Amino acid sequence: VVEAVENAVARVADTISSGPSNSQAVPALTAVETGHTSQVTPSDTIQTRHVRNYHSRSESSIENFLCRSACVYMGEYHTTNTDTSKLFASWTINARRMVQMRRKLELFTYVRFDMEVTFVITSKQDQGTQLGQDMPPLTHQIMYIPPGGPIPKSVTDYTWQTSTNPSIFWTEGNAPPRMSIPFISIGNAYSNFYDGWSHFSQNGVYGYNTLNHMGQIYVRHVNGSSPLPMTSTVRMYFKPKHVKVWVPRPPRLCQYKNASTVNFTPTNITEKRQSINYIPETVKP
Amino acid sequence: GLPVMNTPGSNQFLTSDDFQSPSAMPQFDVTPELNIPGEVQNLMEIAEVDSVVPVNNVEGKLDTMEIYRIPVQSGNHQSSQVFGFQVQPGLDNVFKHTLLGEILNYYAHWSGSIKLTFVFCGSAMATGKFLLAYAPPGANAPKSRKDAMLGTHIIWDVGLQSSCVLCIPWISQTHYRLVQQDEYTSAGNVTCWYQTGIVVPAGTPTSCSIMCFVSACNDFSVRLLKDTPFIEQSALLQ
Amino acid sequence: IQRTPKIQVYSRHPAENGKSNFLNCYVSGFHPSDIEVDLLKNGERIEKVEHSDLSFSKDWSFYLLYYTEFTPTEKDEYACRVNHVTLSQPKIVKWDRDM
Amino acid sequence: LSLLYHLTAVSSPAPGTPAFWVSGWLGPQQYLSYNSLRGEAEPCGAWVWENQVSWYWEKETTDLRIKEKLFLEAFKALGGKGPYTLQGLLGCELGPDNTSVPTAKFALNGEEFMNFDLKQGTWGGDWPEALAISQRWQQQDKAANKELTFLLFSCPHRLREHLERGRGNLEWKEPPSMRLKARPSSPGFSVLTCSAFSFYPPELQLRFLRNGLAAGTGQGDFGPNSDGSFHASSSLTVKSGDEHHYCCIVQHAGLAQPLRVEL
Amino acid sequence: MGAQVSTQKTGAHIIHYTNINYYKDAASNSANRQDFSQDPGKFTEPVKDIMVKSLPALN
Amino acid sequence: DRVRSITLGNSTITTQESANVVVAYGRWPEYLKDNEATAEDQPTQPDVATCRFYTLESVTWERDSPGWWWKFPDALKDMGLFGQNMYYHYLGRAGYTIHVQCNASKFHQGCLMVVCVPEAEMGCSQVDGTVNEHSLSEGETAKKFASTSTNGTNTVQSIVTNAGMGVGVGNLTIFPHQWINLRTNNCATIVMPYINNVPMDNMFRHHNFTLMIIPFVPLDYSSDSSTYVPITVTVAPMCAEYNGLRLATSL
Repeated sequence: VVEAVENAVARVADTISSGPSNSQAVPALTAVETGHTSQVTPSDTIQTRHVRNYHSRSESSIENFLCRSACVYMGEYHTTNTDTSKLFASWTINARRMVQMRRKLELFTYVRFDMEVTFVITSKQDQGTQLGQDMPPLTHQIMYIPPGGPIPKSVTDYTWQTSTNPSIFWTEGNAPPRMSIPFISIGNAYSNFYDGWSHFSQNGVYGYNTLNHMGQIYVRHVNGSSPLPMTSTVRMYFKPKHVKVWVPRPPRLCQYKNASTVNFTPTNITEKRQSINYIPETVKP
Repeated sequence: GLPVMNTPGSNQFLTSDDFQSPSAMPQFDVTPELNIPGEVQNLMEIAEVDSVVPVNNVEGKLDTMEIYRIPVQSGNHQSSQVFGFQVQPGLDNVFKHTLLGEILNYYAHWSGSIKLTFVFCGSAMATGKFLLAYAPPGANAPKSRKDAMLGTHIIWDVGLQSSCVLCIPWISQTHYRLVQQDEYTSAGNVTCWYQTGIVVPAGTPTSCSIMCFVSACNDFSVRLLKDTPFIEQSALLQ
Repeated sequence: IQRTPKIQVYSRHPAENGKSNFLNCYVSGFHPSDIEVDLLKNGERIEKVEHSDLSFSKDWSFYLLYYTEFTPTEKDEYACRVNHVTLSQPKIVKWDRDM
Repeated sequence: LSLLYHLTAVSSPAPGTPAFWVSGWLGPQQYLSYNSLRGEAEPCGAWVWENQVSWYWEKETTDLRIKEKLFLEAFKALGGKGPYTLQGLLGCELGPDNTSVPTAKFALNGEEFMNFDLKQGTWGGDWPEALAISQRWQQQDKAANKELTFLLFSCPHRLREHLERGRGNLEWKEPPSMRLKARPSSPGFSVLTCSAFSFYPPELQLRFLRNGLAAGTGQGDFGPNSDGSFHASSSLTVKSGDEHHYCCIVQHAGLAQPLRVEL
Repeated sequence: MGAQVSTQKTGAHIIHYTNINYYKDAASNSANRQDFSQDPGKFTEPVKDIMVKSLPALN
Repeated sequence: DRVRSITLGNSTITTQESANVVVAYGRWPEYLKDNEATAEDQPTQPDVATCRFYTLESVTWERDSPGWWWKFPDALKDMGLFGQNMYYHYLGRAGYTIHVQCNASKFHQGCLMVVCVPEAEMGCSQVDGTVNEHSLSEGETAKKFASTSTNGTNTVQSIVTNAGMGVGVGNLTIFPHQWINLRTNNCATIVMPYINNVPMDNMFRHHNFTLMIIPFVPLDYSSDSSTYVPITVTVAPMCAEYNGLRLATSL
């Protein structure tokens, strides 16, 4: 069996031809007080010809605008050290530490999508007093812990059994690992903005951190090796799909300051010119 | 088993691909869907909404509301120009931080017509007429009302309806233009002149203001995604 | 949310006249972070005085001790004044020769 | 026996006053002193008599700086106006032969409001301030693990290594110096007073005997000196006559005899 | 075999591809990047009374 | 065509200088349906004792006034039975009709923007700090924007060019909005449905939207006109619903 799928091409409006006029119709006069935005085309104010337009608005869909991978975290960890906390990497999942995707997501108040995650891991050898060795390829474990699960205390802890948490084992030299996550939220959509508190007495914590609760990532070396220690770096890449968005907002003008709040330093509206009439001359002899 | 061959491009990570992949939580039950008001389906719906333009962007007025209003007054000021600027919706300081400009700065190309709406904000006893003119590229900006009247213009008469529209039509050699514009893909300029002047009775304030709104028409489109040059960070945790 | 302090005076060595000694003014039971404590010789506010680093107890009660060098004398003995945020009057407790 | 740490941070310090200071007590007495105006820990001088070469006395500074900055940052999570004061009690104590038991609790303006939970390495409590301070503290992306190591693999280790490195400083036990005297009072009575000077261990029992009859405990006051030892002093109001029979009983770890003192 | 055949993105002035789904979860399919529909009047003219573009806005 | 009348409960508003009525996203307030609810008990619907016009207190438009903002709900928590139901329930839901009034003679000039912003999360003046509830709202009394950058303490970054949210104010027309041009109309009307990511929510913990009023062109007159020009706001709930009856909250 095979089914044919028919998808409609959506192209912009054509231009009709128009001649002179002298009448009591007035398309160019209006009143912006009503909140209305004027629906006037060029063929209302000038004489136009007929144009068959073939342009398409397909690259400005939400699916095509948001569906690209972007870095959202970067972390380091060692094979051996005298600290015991630098032996693994750990963090909480959100798209608010790398500003380019934060600004792009925050054009809308509510979003809902499935996610696709890719990792990129690299290693290097710590520069020491003497080199020269032969080392097999390294293996890394990536564990995803849902909210409320037990937390590893070290690299030799029992918790790494991953009896029910989903985990990835990856050895260097192969394709980057990749997996898919569905829409995991207790609400009906994620929220980029929240004007509320956590406690009913109107105090506690304010804003976005009241609603995130989507888990953690832990990353470690599986070998437990390297008489000469190495150090690695992991980078995570999100990509949403099957997206829906609600209630657009104005883009952000000021530079971010931290990942939790929306605090800012006051900035200007735009940059200056010479005067309200200045245009530079470009046709010079 | 089945004989196969690996072609170039294997085991690479291309950021803009789309393949299927294994799910890490099999048989998950998603929350049902709610009909929320205000669903967006295309960014070209946002660019079709007016937004105030900061035309008066001179020194000393970049962080005040004065940046939005164009001054005008009564008396003999016919030799003086009201305002003027270049049509670069994604590169000019005047247009680049509006809704239309912020949407354009995510793309490389654009095409279509534009609308500039003007609203007069004087008292109800003031009268006047203005000339609003657009000049396609190929010459310098006009320096008198006589030169400006030779382009695409409209004469706006202030009355009950407080607003007027100057539609800027698409007149170009190519089908698209660069958002980072140059001599080769210029679009022209816009100027404003007194047509008869402002007349008021006694007992009113002297000066009046005009405001500008910009939006896109129904034949507008963009293409070739890129990154925006406005936001930037120095380290993580920001 | 505040607690009023309580004071007790004593001395490490037995109070033998001529036998010098270390006098102790022990304050406890108050939950601001700061306090004023002085020891005086019949009004002679002691110049040579050193304190201890203020710690707190299991009920988060602040305690401290001012200890100084003196000589028990049937003529002159000592007192201890304490000024606080809770008490409108700086309290003076004079050196008991038996406690 | 237990090793514990008192941490204190004030919101608005006076001129010349530190904004953060820590004390360290192992067993019933102190061995450390530290604040925020100098920036490194000190000894007490009668515990190890060994100036550890930047390896036991700077790990102290190493984590005390971290806790200092956490405490001084905590105040910028509360939106309130009033002056604050944050206190912390940390440490651990020994089991039977192994299996130490830790403790980490915190108080705000004199009210115990949050503590540390080990199975998820998180600070937690009930008040809104508890949640605010906990969120801010754990958003520094490493503090939970650095604290959990301090409660399970550093304090028991230092505790056991102090158990056998200078244990010759744990046998402090010295009989007291007693002052059973009399006090004139309102016509009809007289006040007995019983003292005890410079006894090293804290435990001490005071009770009054009329002739051979128990008379109660009195009001026993207890206060440490500048030496680690302690002073006790109780009082009791009794009759005006028969005062030369009262002979109170006191036993102490330094007293090998139920010392009843004569006037 | 449950294959979907649909047209490709071409221009204007052999043309369709084939797809098969291999996994049980719809969260694992590929992106739905061929759905195009506008609705601008929701944001550009949300007024209760209709305006007709050739009549005066008021009166 | 410029006259208009609105009746709700035992309240009526008339106007003779109306522009139009904005319906936020083309959708009117409605009751929750059976195939989208989650709470299981029977709700209460007072229906004329709550759906009613309440009037806040006025503000004085001067020569140099940056603007004002209110938070909804929590501006209506002391308005009769609507607030009483608010104190005794755990979940509530309602839409709104907002009406702003400001009149002046034909010899004055000015221009105001009236905009309702869903979830207008605001930022403190100290960038590494947090906000209070007192510096966010004041009940029925409005909070005032500032013309320059504020320093203060715990206070919102109140400078008006950024709207306390880190954006450009001239871009606020993406939300439902109207203008009051002192030579065209004297009133503005917005009808706003219930907007959230959950079907119902607690009315004390969460500020649904913010009403901002910002003068783009300042007020001006000359030498005999009235110098006192007030602005007044009037709000009416619509299709209110409550679930989860228990004892009364305190603050």
